[PDB]
Amino acid sequence: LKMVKVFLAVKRRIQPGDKMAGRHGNKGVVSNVVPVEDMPYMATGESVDI
Amino acid sequence: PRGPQIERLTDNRAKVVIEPLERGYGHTLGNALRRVLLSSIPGFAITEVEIDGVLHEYTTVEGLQEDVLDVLLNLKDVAIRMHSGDSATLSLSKQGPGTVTAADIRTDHNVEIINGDHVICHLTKDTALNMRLKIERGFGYQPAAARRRTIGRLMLDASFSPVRRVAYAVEAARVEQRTDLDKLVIDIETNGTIDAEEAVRTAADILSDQLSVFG
Repeated sequence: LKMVKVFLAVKRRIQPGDKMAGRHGNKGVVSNVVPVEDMPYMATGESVDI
Repeated sequence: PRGPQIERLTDNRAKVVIEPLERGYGHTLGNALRRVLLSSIPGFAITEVEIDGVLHEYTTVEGLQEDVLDVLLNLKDVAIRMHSGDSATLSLSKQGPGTVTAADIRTDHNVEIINGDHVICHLTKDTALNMRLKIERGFGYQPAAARRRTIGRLMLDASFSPVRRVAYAVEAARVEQRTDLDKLVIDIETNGTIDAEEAVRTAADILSDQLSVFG
């Protein structure tokens, strides 16, 4: 008799346990989310993300 | 010991000079200062915005160009500096064609907008725009789900960081009645929010209250 459709929209965050690969063929899973103060950094001040 | 000096190469990026320090103090002092400056420094950011003519963050607003939610994403890059306050409501109003800058908002007496020439959106039709936003303060970084009934209010992630990158490097000083002294400088690039010397003072106060667990 009646049919309704409800559209949802969810923003998927990034979390440990998510598969992420590159273009050169290096597939893998993520490990941890480290704060930016505990990351390696160059002589200029740029902090390495990955 | 001697009080630190400061050189102003750029109005957005300064550097402090600390001298003199004994052998074994400069590396750990610069590392602890970088860790405190990049761990938790209190600042201001944006909060949930109450928009007048937009229901939720996925509609099509008339007159505004090419986005809805990316306006909310680009609104996070503004700098908020407040004096003796932790909650303030601001609202902007613009009509007609032309771009919408950060300096076109109606601010308070204590609330000052730094680098207000940043672009927000673009208006291509003769329409009105009233976005009532709030400003909250805290420490660290809190997402949108961890902080939180009106359907007209949209949530937004609060990521405040008054400094972007902090670098430091030691060098050799020159004192006559010794053999070597550790002189060091600290590069501090702030996002127009707080001064570098006041950031060093607040970081030293935070570390001094953190080192009071033993004494």
